[PDB]
Formats: sequence, structure tokens, C-alpha cells
Amino acid sequence: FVVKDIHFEGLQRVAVGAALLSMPVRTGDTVNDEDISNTIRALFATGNFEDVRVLRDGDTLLVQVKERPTIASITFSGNKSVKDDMLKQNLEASGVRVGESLDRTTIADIEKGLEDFYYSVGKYSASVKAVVTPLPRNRVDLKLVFQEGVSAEIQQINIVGNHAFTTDELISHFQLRDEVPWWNVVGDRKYQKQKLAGDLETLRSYYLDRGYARFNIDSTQVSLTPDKKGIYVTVNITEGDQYKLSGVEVSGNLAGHSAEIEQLTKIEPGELYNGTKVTKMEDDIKKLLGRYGYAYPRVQSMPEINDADKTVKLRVNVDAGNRFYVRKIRFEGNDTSKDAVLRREMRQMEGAWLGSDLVDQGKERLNRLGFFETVDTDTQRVPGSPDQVDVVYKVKERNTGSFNFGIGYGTESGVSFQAGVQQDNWLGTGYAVGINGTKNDYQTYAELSVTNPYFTVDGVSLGGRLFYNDFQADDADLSDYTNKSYGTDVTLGFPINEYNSLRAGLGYVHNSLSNMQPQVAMWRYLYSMGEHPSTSDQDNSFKTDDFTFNYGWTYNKLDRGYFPTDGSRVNLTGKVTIPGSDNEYYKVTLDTATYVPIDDDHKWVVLGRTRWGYGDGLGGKEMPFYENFYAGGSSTVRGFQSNTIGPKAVYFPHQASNYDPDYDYECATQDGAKDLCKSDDAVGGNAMAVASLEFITPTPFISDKYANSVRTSFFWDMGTVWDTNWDSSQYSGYPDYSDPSNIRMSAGIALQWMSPLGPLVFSYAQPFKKYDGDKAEQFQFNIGKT
Amino acid sequence: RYKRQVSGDEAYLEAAPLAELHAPAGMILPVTSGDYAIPVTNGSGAVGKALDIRPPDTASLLVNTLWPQVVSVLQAKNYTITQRDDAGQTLTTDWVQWNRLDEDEQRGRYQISVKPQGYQQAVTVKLLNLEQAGKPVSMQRYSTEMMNVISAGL
Amino acid sequence: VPDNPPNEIYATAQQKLQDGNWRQAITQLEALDNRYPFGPYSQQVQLDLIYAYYKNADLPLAQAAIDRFIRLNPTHPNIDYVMYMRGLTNMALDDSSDRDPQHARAAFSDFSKLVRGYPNSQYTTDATKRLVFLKDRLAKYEYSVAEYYTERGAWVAVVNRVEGMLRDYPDTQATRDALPLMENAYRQMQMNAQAEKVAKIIAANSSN
Amino acid sequence: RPDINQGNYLTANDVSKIRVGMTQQQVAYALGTPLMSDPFGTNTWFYVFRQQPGHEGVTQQTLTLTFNSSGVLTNIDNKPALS
Amino acid sequence: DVVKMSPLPTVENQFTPTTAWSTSVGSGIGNFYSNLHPALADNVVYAADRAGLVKALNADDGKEIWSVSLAEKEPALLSGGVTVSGGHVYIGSEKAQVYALNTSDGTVAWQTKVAGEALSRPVVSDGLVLIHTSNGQLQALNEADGAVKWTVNLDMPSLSLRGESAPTTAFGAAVVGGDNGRVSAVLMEQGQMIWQQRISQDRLSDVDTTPVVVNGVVFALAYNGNLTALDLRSGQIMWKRELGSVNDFIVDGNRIYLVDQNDRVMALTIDGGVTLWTQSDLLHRLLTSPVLYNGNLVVGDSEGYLHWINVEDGRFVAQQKVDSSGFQTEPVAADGKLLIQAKDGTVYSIT
Repeated sequence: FVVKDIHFEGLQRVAVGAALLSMPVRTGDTVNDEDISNTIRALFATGNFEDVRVLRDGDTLLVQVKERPTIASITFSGNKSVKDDMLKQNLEASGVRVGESLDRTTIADIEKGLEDFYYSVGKYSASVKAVVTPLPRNRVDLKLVFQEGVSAEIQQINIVGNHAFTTDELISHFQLRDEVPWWNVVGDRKYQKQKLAGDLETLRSYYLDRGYARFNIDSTQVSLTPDKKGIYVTVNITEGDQYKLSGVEVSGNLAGHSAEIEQLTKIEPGELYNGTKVTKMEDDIKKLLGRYGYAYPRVQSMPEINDADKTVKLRVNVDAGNRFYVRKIRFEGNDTSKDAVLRREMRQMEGAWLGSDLVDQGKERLNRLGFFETVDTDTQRVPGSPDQVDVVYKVKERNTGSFNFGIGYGTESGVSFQAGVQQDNWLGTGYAVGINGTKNDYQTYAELSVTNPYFTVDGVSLGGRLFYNDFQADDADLSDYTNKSYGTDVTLGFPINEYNSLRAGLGYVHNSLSNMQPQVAMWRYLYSMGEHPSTSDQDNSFKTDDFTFNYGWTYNKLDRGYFPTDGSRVNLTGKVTIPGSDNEYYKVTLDTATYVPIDDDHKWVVLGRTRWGYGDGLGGKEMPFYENFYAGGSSTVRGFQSNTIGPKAVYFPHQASNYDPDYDYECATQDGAKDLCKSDDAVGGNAMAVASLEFITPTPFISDKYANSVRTSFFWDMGTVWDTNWDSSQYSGYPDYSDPSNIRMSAGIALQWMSPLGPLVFSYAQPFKKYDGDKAEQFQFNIGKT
Repeated sequence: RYKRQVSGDEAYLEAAPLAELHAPAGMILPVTSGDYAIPVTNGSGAVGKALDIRPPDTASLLVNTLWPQVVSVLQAKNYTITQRDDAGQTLTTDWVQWNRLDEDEQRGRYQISVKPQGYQQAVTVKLLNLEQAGKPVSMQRYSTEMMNVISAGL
Repeated sequence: VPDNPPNEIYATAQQKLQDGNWRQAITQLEALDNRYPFGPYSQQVQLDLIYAYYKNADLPLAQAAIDRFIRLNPTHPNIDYVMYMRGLTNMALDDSSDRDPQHARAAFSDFSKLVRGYPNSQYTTDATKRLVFLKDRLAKYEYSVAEYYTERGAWVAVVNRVEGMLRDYPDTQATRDALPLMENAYRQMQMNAQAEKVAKIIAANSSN
Repeated sequence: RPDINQGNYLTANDVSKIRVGMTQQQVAYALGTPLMSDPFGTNTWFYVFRQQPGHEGVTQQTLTLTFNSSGVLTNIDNKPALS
Repeated sequence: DVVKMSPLPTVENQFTPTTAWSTSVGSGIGNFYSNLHPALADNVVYAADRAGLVKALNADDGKEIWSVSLAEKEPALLSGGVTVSGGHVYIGSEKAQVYALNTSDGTVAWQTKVAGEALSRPVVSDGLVLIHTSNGQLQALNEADGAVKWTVNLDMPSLSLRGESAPTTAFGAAVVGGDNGRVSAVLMEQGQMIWQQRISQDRLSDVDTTPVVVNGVVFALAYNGNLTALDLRSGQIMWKRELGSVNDFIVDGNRIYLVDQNDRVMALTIDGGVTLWTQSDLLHRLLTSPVLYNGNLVVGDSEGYLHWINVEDGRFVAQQKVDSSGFQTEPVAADGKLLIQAKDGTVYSIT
């Protein structure tokens, strides 16, 4: 059979020339039964057609088609918990959008589709239905009607098989939760497979770390209340007895590094089997096989068990893979952030041997920038090479600007408002620019800041900061003055270590003192500067312009940021003034915090904080009183009122600036003051030492299901402040404020957890060793950031 | 986002002109790939901002043998002839049923006339009645269907 | 949108395209095309709509419409226009140079298809002017990744990168500026036999 | 700052398996494909085994393989460190 | 939310129901979907609460005989109905514990560990007690000592409904529903499987409970699967009717009465499963399993009403509120006494 010409029935949207461009059969061809079947299913594979019939006229071979209906609109009904536009976006992604055609054989898959989304967020009674209304000119108008129903919540997380540990105390470390107190953010009661998955891993590790080497998970069951509003999960476990590690035999393609791998699998026998201590050396081996070129070194450990001794012999098998080479590291998706910004985070080098782990390191290095919604990594074999390979990163960029209101409430600050606007990836340069504001009882602080996190390629940062602080000493429990400062800082930050940071920078400050109630300490400083103001009239002013070289060192080896349980944080930070400044001083402060645990589950840890500060003038001038050190309060010596510890003002007789009875003043000639006057209100010193010792304990009364969520301390706090230029000789009647031997001490209990209002710290302290002047404050607290 | 509404309008570009590198003697330049290789398509066409980018009942056909060859395909296609006036060169057909492949079926009676029109001969098919699913009612669709069936016979 | 006759809706939307207010010319074209998605004047409303989407910087909607046009009318007289247009929309998304060139070589690929297939296009003289820009633009991309790796000290990566620039984009400005980086990489790995070779190449060629 | 690795990995043992008069398909099998060849006329293979750990200084060994017009190993030139 | 609950039917009562007595047993079940019902055996009610409390009550007045708590010191998580047989009260716990307490004083006669959570009403036959655990393990414990005699291993879907099938015994074989959608038939001797017939119709699946057998045919329901009649011998399907539930049904005369998963009660003929009357006025009111009490269907609902349905047309005979905590566990119509336990543990008797 030869075709003289080809004719078309039922072509509407599809151009004759498009259908004609799709067919194997051509004009003037000798076609048989199998050739026409091969174009019938070519036309079908176009996806423009509902039914294709290709049959023979005499001369002509004619094509009958029914074109799939063209969507006229997509509308959404009863879709409460998901917004029309976002859900219209997912439909376009999957191939259903206005102007494109609908195959009527997927309208069910469409519902089953986004209805299956609802099951993911636990609306198990959800029901989405497509009604596809026909219109003239072969169009449809599909509306998806939704019945979201009610979200289902976990009624119970039961464990069965557990004898050595109570069900409740195991659930303690679970992400999925069956009970969430009103006053505690332990998580939602909402189900996800991902949560259960990592939770069965938390359960498996928990056991293996305690030497349960033959611990298996026999089965997991997620049941479902008929009404579909309640979810019951049950793990069934066999927790075979404890086992000490006998030895470890390494057996596979070691690439003749058998020498160094016995150093990685050295163990002191008798030591209990430990699942993470096992994974450590599976990764130590896999790391130095990586160190010798190999992409995907596989290590797999199989505990060989002997019940006579009750020992386990670790049979580790390892076969180093092949070597491969990265020819290109591509980045697709970065449509706003420049290539260097995400390239400089890579630990895999281009034009070098790949490490399966170095490309993984380089992925979450991009996630922790927080510049990308998603970060997916693909490793392709470069065509026609046995070992060369491309590594591409597929990023989805997110809006990285933000406004952030903060409200907090503490006994040191009252309400504190944080508020600022922030852009972390300025025009996709990795540049952080932001305007930030702080405001409590005693100070308001506004700053503008630009940072380059990679001044140099190795990630030393160069800071940049205009600030404005406005301080009211009265509202901070101090001898009343007011500082209205402003200036500029530029600081390099050098990383030297995963655990150590350095920073060095210069900075101008313009202090502007006024409203100073005359005292001898504040005055002897002003006489250092050469300024000689009225000793009787608290309408005064002093304006310094300082230039300061600032340095600092921070060490952080805290095993975890929240509820630290092991290792130390240490922060040293110093100031000294380059000559040409009005003032001539230096200052150094050192903070220490050391956690050592005393049990294996890390539920009893002792903590040693120490806070040291020292400063003094250089050219016979003094250190300003506005740079003084303070002590006492919830942050330092708990039980004492904020800044109460140290030297107290001794006032002059002066005239109060706006006098008003029914208002107490301190040495106003208006109340018959003749000579100098002792006081309660503190001024602080240029030399401070505080040191506490908390004893972190399990919290004793609430459920072990969420007990780990709250941390009880018992603390013994000590501290002193003093000033060294205090003329003890000249002020013989008054106490010796140059004597540091005056150590204040307090004991009490502290609670700490995360509530709906934010993170709490309740300190209830009791000052048993308190000196005259020192003001007590036994109950202190903090809600949010303060 | 806002950066796109300033490309999409008019902005122009005169980037560094291309120039072939000369190879020193005693060596050659790497082999040219050919992927990013601009052909020299000549002509004076307007370049950017001067370039107009705005986008640019009855069916009759023309073709002794003529008339008897028309009544012949209608007889071989199994359409009943109602009124056959060979003299006036105009016939009437009974209700012809079509298929195509869409919705519910359309059915019509026609008037096929063949009379000379200058140096050629015309075949004029007029759709008399059009009853779809027993409901007289698209108009060009089924006049051209009948005109196509006689045209394929020719 | 109203439901007037199509004749006056096309008239309405035409005099909204002539006033350069595309937001309303779209909402009437969209309605006309959704209601009459085939017909003899159906292609004209589809062209006007991809023009409107483009000038209102609705570039995803413009691409989605251009690709559906080319799928259903690959032999239509004015697919030289439709192709020229998907070149512009892709070159708009580019927005140039150190960011993802996926939109640039998409643009390039299309402008190449325009000139190979329709060398006598009214849009071909302008098109060739555009993929002369796009060439050294995605040469500039390779230059910047070469430039990063020379700061990193990844000499193997930088010579492999500029070797690729000589291969893919030899007649560009970016590759002239790139050669001294190759020469450096060689010298840094004490492969100064090879450095001396690329040293001869820069010494024998314009910076222009 | 991290460890910089560049070029091909060379065991001192896989450079035994290479000897003069081998094809490119045999050396490529013995050593893997090289990260860099010469793109300027001459058909040479550069195996640069460069590594540079943090604040320690580079150790590079440069194995340079020259092939004939046929594509068979003519000259093998290597050196274990830099000067 | 919840897509449409039905309003309380308004009906004129052809008699007047009254709470003859009531007695509290701890806090009860609460909002924890459980099988735990009361057990009537020898003019003495046996009830229990989830925490472990179990009480023996006098069937006429509801006055306590013995109370004793099985919670050690941790709650006992008692779930597995109550069944008395051979001077023993059987309680399955969700701590994979099965208790058998002496009927006389309430001492622990024995206690056994089991393959998993003992959700099922313990069924006692052939000198063995049948437990269907929550892992699809179906175990047979000796009623004398409590030692596990055999352990059949039913398969389990990715996701089930909470609750397992209580088997019935006939001719020394046990017939369980499963969470697969498969009724199974096992020998009481060693747990040798005879036949296993599927009656099940993204995620669609179908737990079962409690098949009943009358003269060589076995009836079963699957949740969202069919009500079927199977050949006792072959396992062979004889008829399917397309309607599914989770709560027991009851066969009497040549009629089946059951409550759909949408809480519409029906009477079908056992010969073909063709509907006689349907009443859809209790729809989505979270009804319990039905029981026959002097020619009247009695069903409790979640709001703590129990409605009496005429067995001849499906129209209501009497309505009554009796507890506000709610109903969900099965009533017990036996020995001319009607008993029901509400969620808060309160055991009522109804005349």
C-alpha cells in the first residue's frame, strides 16, 4: 500500500504541520499494518490527543484525532490550610496549568496527588475531588473541591521489649511526642515518617552505646483511631544482654594500609561495646582511605557474638573503592548570588581527586549560610571517562532580607525591645548589611553594620559599625550620670581552629557626659582629665574623643549550645587607647565557663564560671567611670541587686537641679547637707573578680517523659569590685574601696527551660555574706532576650 | 524581579568585538570546539532600540468527465440520490452520517452542482439541512466534509 | 473581564498595546485566548500575548507561551519572530555575569537556531549582535571561576578552566584577559616549560 | 584554612606498572586519565600530584608522559619533590 | 473541620429506660481507644480501668465485692476486654502482659509476657486463651498455667486501624480477622494454618474484628472492605456485600445487624446480604457495637446517649442520656442484664 497524500480529521489547536512533523509514515511511502501502528503510537506520544485512529482511504492515508480538552481555568474550594496561588504553583510544576490540555485519565491521579500531600501533614480524613465542567470549543474548567478535615495527633508512643529502661525515659529523647505540657516547648504532637525514622535511630543508638550489641528492632506499628483523629505508634524491641568488646579483626581490600588501620582499631579489652565509638573508627578508616585518593571507601562492621564470655568480636570489613577526579564543580540555581559566594564554601577542590565526604561537607556548608531554601548535590560520570566526574550543586535561593521585632523581660533590664532590618546576602555578595536597635530601662542602642565574611579567601571577616548608645545610670542602680556616646568600629575576625576565633580592630568613640551628681570617685577621674567642675551644681558636661585598638580571643568546645554538659567556653576581650585620644586607659575582661559531667548519661554536671575585669589609666590620667566594671545580678553574683557589689558613691553637698519634696534626694543642700555623705547606690570599680560553681542536677518532680527539658542548678556565687586609685588615707572615716578582700557570697537554686513566651531562667538566691550598702534581690528571672 | 522590568524594555549592549588569536610558530592553539561559534549572517537589519519587535453554508472548488465523475463517487460511497437533474447539473442527497471523532455525531443533506465558471469548472456543495442527534442546529465543518469526500474521489 | 464579541475585545486589547499599559492588554488577550483557543485569527492573539508578557516582564508566562506555540506551530511563517522573542526573554533572565549562565546559553542556543534556519530574518542582524555579547558574557563566567581558583591556589583547576575557554570561546575578550592566569598556574606548579608556551601566546596577541 | 589537593593521585607503586612503548589506553588504565594534557600541539600527559595541608607548604611530584604520533609512550619523566 | 457530624435524633419513647445502678472504676479508658468492656459471669460484673484497677461488682445493686490494682510501683495499660471462664478473669495489657485473676478473691492466678500489645478481648476455648497482639502475633496460652503453647504470625500493613480481631472457635479451629484484609483459620493444637481468604476491597487498608460462624458458614467484615460469608471448610467466598466496619456484628434468625464505619445501623438477610432496613440518623455519632436486649438493638454513642432501635423497620423505640464522658467500648447484653461502661470508667446497668 502506497500513500498518495495524507489528510487530517479533528485537528483544532495542533497545526497540520505539527501532527505531520510527528509521523514516521511520509507521503509516497509503501506502508503495511505495522507501520501505521507505529505512527498511531507516535501521535499518542505527542500528548496532544485523547484517541488516535489512522486508517486507509484508497490513495489517501487519513488521521482522525480527538485533541485533549484545553483548561479554561483552575479554581479551588474548601482549601483552608493551603493558599490558592502556592497550590496553583505545584500544579504547573506537575503539568496542569491554564492554556495547557487535560488528559481525563489523570484527573484521579491529580486528586490522589495533592490529597497525598494532606496525609503527609496528618489530615488523614482529607478528600480532594475534581469536577471537570465541559465548555464549548473543546475546553474544560476544572475546580478541585477540598474537605481538609481535622489534623490527627499522637495518642501514645508505646515501647514493648524494654526491661533495662522505662518506656517514658526512652521517649525522653524522641522527636515524635504523645504529651506536650502547656508551659514547655518539647515539640508538637504531630506525626511525620521522617521523625519516626530518626527516632528509631535515636532508640537504636541509645541501646548500642550502653553495650546492648545484639539489640534489634523487631517491628514498628503505626495504628490509627477509626475516626482518624488519633495515632498510636509501637516499637517492638529485643534488648539482648550487655557485651564487652573482645577485639576487632579488619578483613577486605585495605590497599596495603593494614599497618595504620590497626592503629585506628586499637582497643583496651574489657571496655563495654559502644555503637558510636564503633562508627567513629568506621569513619576514621573511611577518612584515611579518603586521605589516599579513594572516593567511596565502604566499611561495614558485623559483631561476632560469644555468649560463654559474654564478649563481642567486631568483624570490620573494608574495601577502598576506586579513585575518581573532579573535572568541574558546577553551580546551577544561583540566579542572584555570585558564583564565588557558594564556591568558597566547597571542601572538594576542582581539578583534584574527589572525596565522597568532602562534597557532603561542602553541601551543608551552603545550608548553614541560610541563603538557599534547598541545596541538592549531583555527581555525574563525565561522558566517556572511567574515572573523571562532574559535581553539580542545585540551589534554590530564598529572600534573605528580614524585619525582626524582639520583646524580652528581665529583672536587670525590665522590658527590652530588640528591633532591626537585616539583609544577609546583599545583592548576592555574601555581604551582611543591617540596621539594629536595642531598648531596655537603662540604655537605648542603635547600630548600622556591614560585614564581608571572606575579606580573604580563607574566611577572615572585616566588620564595620556606626553605633549610638544613650545610657541613664539612674535606671541601672548607679550614682546618676548620663552618657550619650556614638562612633565607628572596623574589626578583622580570624578563624584559627574549629574551636578558636580571634578578632582585632580599631574604633573611634565620642562619649558626652552630663547630669553628673557629684561624688569623690567620679570627680578624682575628672581631675585626672584636667576638667574642674562645680562640686555643688549637677548641671555639668564633659566631651571626650577616644581612638581605641580592640583585640579579643574566644574558645568554644561546649559539647552542645543548649544545656551544655561537657567542655569549656573562654572569651578574653581587651581595649587600649592609641595616643591622640582625650582619655589614656586600657581594659581587659575574661569570661570562663567549664562543664565537666560526673555520670555517663551526663545528667549530673558541675559548672565553674569565672568573670575577671581589670583596667587603669596610663599618662597619670584615670580610666573613665563609664568604662567601670560592675558585679551582682542574675548574670554574675545571683541574690544581689544589679551592680550593687563594689564601691558606693560618697556624694558632695550640692543643689538638686529640679527640687520637689515627696521625692528623696542624696545630699541636697535643700535638705541641710553641710559636708560629704555616704550612700547605698554603687559606682563600680576598675578591677572586678566573680566566680560561681553551679551543680547541675536532674529536676526531681515532673515526668521523665519531659524532665530532661528543664535544668535545675544549685549554685554558690562569689564576687568583688574595687577601685585602686581610691585614696584610703584621705577618706579615713569611710570604708576602704581600694581593698578587694571584700568577697560577697550567695547560695540558691536556678530553674531553666523553653516556654511559649521564650527561654526562662529563674534564680532564687540568698546572700549569706553581704557587706554594708550591698542591696539584696533574691528572686531574679529572664524571659526571651534581655 | 524589579531588575527584569529594566532589561525587558530597551537597554542596549556593545560588548568587546571578537578577534581571532594568532598562533605562534612551533606550536598551535587548542582545537576550536564549534558550539559557541557565531555565523557571519550579512545584511543591514535594524539593531536594538531601532528594531520593530512588534509581532507581524456553501463551499466551492474549481478543477463530459466532470459531472458523471461527481455523481459516481456519491454512488460508490453509498449516499442515496433523491433529486437527480443531470440537465441542470445539480443533485440532492439523503441524510449522510459522518464520524470524525468528537462529541455527538453530525447529519445533513446537501446539494452538489457542477457547472462551468470561465476557463475551469466549479463544484458547489451547499449544506441544506444539518441535524445533530435528531436536533437541527460547525456550518463550514460539514459543507467542507462533503466537498472533501467528492474532491478525494476526483 | 466582559463577554463582548471577540472583534471588539481584540480592538480593546490592541489600543492597550498602543498605550503601552500591558497589565490590562494581557487580562483581555488571556480571556480571548482562553475562550477562543483555536480559530483562523487564533495565532495573532498568541503572538500579541507573548509580546505583552515580555514587555510587562512576565518572563515565565512568556516562555511557557512561546514553548507551547513552537510545539503546536513549528512550521508557522513567523517562528523566526517567536524564536527571536524566546531569545530576548532568556537574555532578560540572564541580567549581565558571575551568576548562573543557564539563561545565557539558553538564549545563545535559541539565537543560533534563529540565524541557522532564517538567515534572511529582520531579527537576524540584531540577533548576531546579541550572541556576540552572550559569547564573552559566558566567557566572563569561566574567567571569574578561573579567577577564584587562582586566589584559592588550585592551579590544576585554573589551567583546565582557561584551556576550556581557549576551546569554547577563543575569539572573546575574556580569554585574552584569562591567558596570564594559565601562565601563572603553570609557573606555580613549576611546569614553566608549559608557562613559556602560553607566555609566547599572550606575547604574540592583542589585549584587544 | 583547608587542605588544597590538585591534579592526579600517584602511588609510588602504580608508576612501576608504566614502562616505555605502552599505548595511551594502557597508561590511562594503569594511572587513570590525567587531569591535564598539553593543548598546544605536542601530545603530552601531565600527572601533577600536588597537596598542600594547612600552614605546612606544598609537596608536588610531576610525572610527565610524552607520546609519539602513533600514541605510544616515548619518554617518561618524573621528580618526587620541588626545589 | 471533620466534614459533617449528625444531630441527635428527636424520638418519642415507646417505653422509659432507667439506670438500675452505676459504680465508678478509677479514671477509666479516657480518650485512649481500647477494647476494655465489663464482663458478666455468675451474677457478678467484672470491670477494669486502663491504669490497672479491676473490680468485682454485684449484678443487682452494683455494690463492690473485691477491688485490686495490677499497676506495680507505672500504669498497667489494661486494654484487652474482660472475659471470665473457668474461675478466671483475663486482661490483656499494652505492656504485652496478660493477667488471669482468680474469680473468688482477685489474686493473680498467673501472668505471662506476650509477643506484643494485648489489644484483643481474650477468647477462651479448648482449654486455651487466644490473644491477638498488636504485631499480628496470635498466641494461645494454657488457661491452667498461662504458658504460650503456639504463636501464629499474621502479616501487617504499613498502616493499620488500632484494635485487633478476637477470634471465634469452631470444631477445634480458631478463625481470626487480620489487619491485611484477610480472615485466617488455624488449628487450636499447634497453630497449623488451614486456609487464609482475603475479603479486603495511595493508602487504603482494612483491619478487622471478630467473625461469627453458624452451620458451616463464617461471616466477617473488613473496614472499607466487604461483609462476606465464607465456607467454614474451604475458606471459599459465597457472597460479598460492599459495606465495611470495625465493631462486632450479630447474626440472629436469618438476619445480620451491623453498624457501618459511618455509624448507620442495618439489617441484612444472611442468605444473600440484601438490605431490609437502613437508618442513617445516628450517622458519624461514633456508635459502639450493637447488642440485642429483648428484641431491641442497643447502641451507645460518643456523647453518652444509647438509642434503642426497633428490630423490624429500623425506627427508634427509646432514646436516653446516661453518662457525659461518652461511650465507645461494646455494651454487654447477657443473662437478662444490660451493662455498658462509659469512657470515665462508670459501669451502668440499664432496665
